Amino acid sequence: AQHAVILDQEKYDRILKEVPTYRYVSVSVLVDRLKIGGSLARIALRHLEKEGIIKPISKHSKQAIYTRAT
Amino acid sequence: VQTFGKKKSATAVAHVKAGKGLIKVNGSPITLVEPEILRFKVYEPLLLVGLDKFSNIDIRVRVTGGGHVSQVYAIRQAIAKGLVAYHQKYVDEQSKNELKKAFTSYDRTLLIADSRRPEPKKFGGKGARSRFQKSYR
Amino acid sequence: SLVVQEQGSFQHILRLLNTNVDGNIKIVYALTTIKGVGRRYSNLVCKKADVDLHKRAGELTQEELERIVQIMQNPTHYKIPAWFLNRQNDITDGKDYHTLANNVESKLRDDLERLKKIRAHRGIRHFWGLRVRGQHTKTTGRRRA
Amino acid sequence: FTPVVLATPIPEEVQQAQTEIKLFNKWSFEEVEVKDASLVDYVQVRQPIFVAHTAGRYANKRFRKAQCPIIERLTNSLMMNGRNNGKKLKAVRIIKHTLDIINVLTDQNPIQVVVDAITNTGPREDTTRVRQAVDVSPLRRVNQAIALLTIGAREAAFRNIKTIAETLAEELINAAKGSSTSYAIKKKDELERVAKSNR
Amino acid sequence: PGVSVRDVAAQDFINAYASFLQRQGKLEVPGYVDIVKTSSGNEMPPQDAEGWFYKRAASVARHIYMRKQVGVGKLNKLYGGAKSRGVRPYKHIDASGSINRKVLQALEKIGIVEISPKGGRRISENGQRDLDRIAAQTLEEDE
Amino acid sequence: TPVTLAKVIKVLGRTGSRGGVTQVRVEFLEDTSRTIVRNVKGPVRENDILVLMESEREARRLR
Amino acid sequence: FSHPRRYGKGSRQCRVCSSHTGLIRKYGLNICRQCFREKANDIGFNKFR
Amino acid sequence: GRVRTKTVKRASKALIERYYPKLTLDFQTNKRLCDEIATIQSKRLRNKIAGYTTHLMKRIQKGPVRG
Amino acid sequence: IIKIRITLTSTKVKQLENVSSNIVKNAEQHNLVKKGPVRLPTKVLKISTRKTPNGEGSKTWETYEMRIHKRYIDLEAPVQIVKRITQITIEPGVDVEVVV
RNA sequence: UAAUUGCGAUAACGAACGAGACCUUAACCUACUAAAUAGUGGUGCUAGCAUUUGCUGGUUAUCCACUUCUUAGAGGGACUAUCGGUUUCAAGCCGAUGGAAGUUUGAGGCAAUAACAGGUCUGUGAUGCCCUUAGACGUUCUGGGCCGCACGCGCGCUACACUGACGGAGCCAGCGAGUCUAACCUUGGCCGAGAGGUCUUGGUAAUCUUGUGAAACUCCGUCGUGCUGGGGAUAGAGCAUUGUAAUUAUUGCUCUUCAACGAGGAAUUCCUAGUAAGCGCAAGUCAUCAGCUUGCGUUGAUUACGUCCCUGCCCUUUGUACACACC
Ligand SMILES: [Mg+2]
Ligand SMILES: [Zn+2]
Repeated sequence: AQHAVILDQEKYDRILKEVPTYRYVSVSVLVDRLKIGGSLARIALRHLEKEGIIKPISKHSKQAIYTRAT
Repeated sequence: VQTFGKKKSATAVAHVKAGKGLIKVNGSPITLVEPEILRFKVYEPLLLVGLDKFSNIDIRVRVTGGGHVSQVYAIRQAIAKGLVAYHQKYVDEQSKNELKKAFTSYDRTLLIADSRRPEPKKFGGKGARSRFQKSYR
Repeated sequence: SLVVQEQGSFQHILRLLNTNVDGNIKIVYALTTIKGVGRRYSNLVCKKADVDLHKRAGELTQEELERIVQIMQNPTHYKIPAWFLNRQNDITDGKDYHTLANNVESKLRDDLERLKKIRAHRGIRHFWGLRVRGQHTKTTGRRRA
Repeated sequence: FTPVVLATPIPEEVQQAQTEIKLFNKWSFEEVEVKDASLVDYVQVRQPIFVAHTAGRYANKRFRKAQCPIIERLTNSLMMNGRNNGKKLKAVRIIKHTLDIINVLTDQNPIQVVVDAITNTGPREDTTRVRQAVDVSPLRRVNQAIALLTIGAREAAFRNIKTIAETLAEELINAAKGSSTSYAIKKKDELERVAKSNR
Repeated sequence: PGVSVRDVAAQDFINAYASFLQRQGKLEVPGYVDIVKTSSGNEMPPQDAEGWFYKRAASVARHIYMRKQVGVGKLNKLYGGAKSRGVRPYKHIDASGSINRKVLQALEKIGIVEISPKGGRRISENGQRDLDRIAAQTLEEDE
Repeated sequence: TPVTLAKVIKVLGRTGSRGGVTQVRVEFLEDTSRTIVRNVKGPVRENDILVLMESEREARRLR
Repeated sequence: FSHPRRYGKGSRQCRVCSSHTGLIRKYGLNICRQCFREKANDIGFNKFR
Repeated sequence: GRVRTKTVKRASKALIERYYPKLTLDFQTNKRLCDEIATIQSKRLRNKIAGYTTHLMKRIQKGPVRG
Repeated sequence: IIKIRITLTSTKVKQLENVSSNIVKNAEQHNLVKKGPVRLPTKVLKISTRKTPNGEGSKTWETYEMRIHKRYIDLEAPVQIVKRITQITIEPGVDVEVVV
């Protein structure tokens, strides 16, 4: 609750212009790059896995491996 | 014809018969062994010599006795030994040796069952060698 | 999962049934902060009230809160089994209750005070501050302060 | 190329494994060369493996540990903490996820990345408690680099959001690149700090 | 083209059979959902109340189709795992008998499973039919 | 950073109070015609190659 | 003169020494743990491992 | 260790003292002859005797041995 | 004629085989038909106990065993070749139960 | 060398006890033997799926043949085999090949002359002496105590969490035990949420529990890093079981407050490969009760292959006014 609890929409352009400067994307990577809290990521990454820039590497659970669009 | 394979206490009995590429493991196919990480440990004695390499044989294995990993190693040894025996008997021993060379040069107990059996535990401590904690004072 | 922008329709730590509730936690385990409801009781009542347990109190509702509270206050009438209640056959009426207030402490101290007024061994032990459920006192729970 | 199939339905993504230049199930193996000359004979690529779970004898003799796949040795080092004793399937899934993360970030042949990490984190001089500045065998270099990498991963992933797979990932990546921001390289440089002061 | 329960092993089979019990509309639920933990040695009920009984039905059906007659004690010992008994070492605890008994009775009423001449429950003819239906549907759906 | 590495050709014996260190007669890889004696902690055999930053420092027995 | 002693350690005794402690109630021995150690070979019980 | 005791070594020497125009330097055709010319009461001890006799007669072709 | 099953059980393997081999030749000398002698697995009756008759010393445990062995042979013969054959196996130490 | 194991040096030579050898068990044997109390195929009995006949299948009195897996008898097999390096001259050691097994092949049982004022008279209808013996220190009955709590110590169980908790899902062992004067192991139905109750059934046993459908573990989801949904100490209420008798809660089950614990100071224990550790199961103690022990298997590492820095022990030397032998 210390940071990025439920909304993170005052800077809602950073759900779009976030891919550059890091090629990786993960549940930990999102909470690491000072943007979002891990209380929503497991379903927030699903939006972009279904339609977006991130391609899954495997069928991982309890983990995340996504790569940028080539 | 029939072979067996063991790792610690599991035994996997394989029947190799003339047929059309049917590889059953528990009634399910070899693709559904479900260690989910040792699923490529059961493809070793096939991928090794030739990736497909075989539409003439049918391997029906049934494994009972150990644990998940022990039974996966048991089936991966049983299919290997079944292939070796079938080639030795029916196809030719030249080719059985030519695939035994690959099996032994990748040996992961495929042809020879591992000898490591559970060493008996001795009184005065959990485990065979580990002893209970002692206090002097 | 969906649009949760909700510029002014978010709720911070909030007010419910004598206890402040952290609206940043899923409703069941957040509500477990009320003294008298735990994990399973909160899960049962919140899946009876047909509220979504996958959300936090900051967005859930403003009336389902008091609805769930009333379900807690009248558990046996809203089709909840009797064995699911923490206080059954209370001491003098046979009914089955569930204390959810700054009242479980008062009911416990009332049980203790009657157990001391009766001059029972359990009451005497609670008076002396020692363990009461047949524990061994020779080695454990020495300082307790 | 060579789309041979048979009665048991398995996609030919695995039937294309060895007909060409051999690789892992996901990563090229022939692009593996150590950045040094001394840690050979103790790092054991080639033979290659399909999964780092070769449950074979490696502790009966003295110098047979060196002929164990380095990826499985790294898994065996994660095979630690007591809580994660056993759980070899857990540790091998962790290594698979870590190798995938290296594939994704600074791809650089992830297996080459981890072996380069080991080589760059192998302590070349230590101190014996007599503190005498003794030298370090290549085998001790290799397994102590593996231990340092794994324990840095462990106490990085402990009590924080990122999981053991990604902590192991960035630890190895930093060790391969040779930066002093990770735990393993800092500890190796600490061990080599007493190299001139105890000769 | 020759599909059985043993062509999809463990999870993609549920991923279609549970949806099949959803579509069937017959709930077969006795109302204990949201009230039971499904095992005496558990600490919580299933997270999602809707779906766990359908997955129990699918699993019981597949479990008695892969083998011969199966009894209530068998399913109890199977589905019941370890228990956090406190400051004591964990220990295998059997599962809740009532839920397995009622899922067996539900499969009875729906005709997926029948009685056996020696005791216990054996998969019925329409049970094998239905299980092969889900198997062959899943195989062509997602290999 | 000066560059030099060597290879143990003759392992002499154990050294150290507890028996952890081993003496090795090393043949240098560059300037091969030179046998220098060194001390090493880990297990070493013949035909093994060591990295030693300092090139000329005869490490002796550790009493 | 005597209350029921049909269960518990008081119900059984060593068939030889009648000691109520250490009793070997296995395979139908009903012998003391020391009296059995003494007369073990004579029953057919021996040491091999 | 793999050191042989006196009841191995002395019996082997006694066999080689009187059976040199006899069993060759091969263990398989050594133990067989031991079976019929020695009252060994255990196959493990027989194997020990025959192996040490094989070693003795293998090194006999490199110079005479003491005793 | 009557069909019977003989069960042979003992601790003494030597005399257990002394009867399991005597019975086969005593049925061959009358040229009967019989299912082969089946050897049920030996029950190892391992029993741990304390060497100490008291509670002093190093904790040292000692196990005992009475390994029990048992076999079974089925055949059919007339009543005289049943009784005169069950009167052959009286080897002291091997117990014989003949069921019909 | 594990060894007074051997080589060898040599007023010794030849030996004996111990060690070893031996026995038990654990590894192997497409070799012999024999098996609906073990298992496998093929004929009918067949329900699905596909239909050119095949996948999974049940067919516990339904057909034949067999012994690869299982079992247990007799045997076989390893003796560091062979080849190299090092061996003073050998004993041996070290590599590689092959081998099922190459560290005494792994683990045990047995364990010389002996010494302890080590423990046990509370195991004995073993027993000297002393004491007690009719208000008994004998035996028996009721009740309480052994468990009691300013505190110190040891053996342990559970944790501090994301390599994790929680839920569904996969469904993977071995060692055993289990009742005829009778209530033991319990399969299968119905009820309850659960412990548990209930109507039965099989098992005196490779036959039934039991395929002990064990646990850890594996898959997918909930949790999001919080003294938190980690941890379950403490206490409250209710239901059963065991027992003549649960109060000082035997135990199990349901709900509830949810303590310390942020990985541990000085110190300190165990251990070298199926071993440490993690995991549970069986048996013993049992009318009931494990956090205990004895065995067992599932998962399976790290480091080492050395040494006398510490401790312990042995041998040798050495001093003695000791010989009841430093009490
Ligand atoms: Mg006491
Ligand atoms: Zn006795």
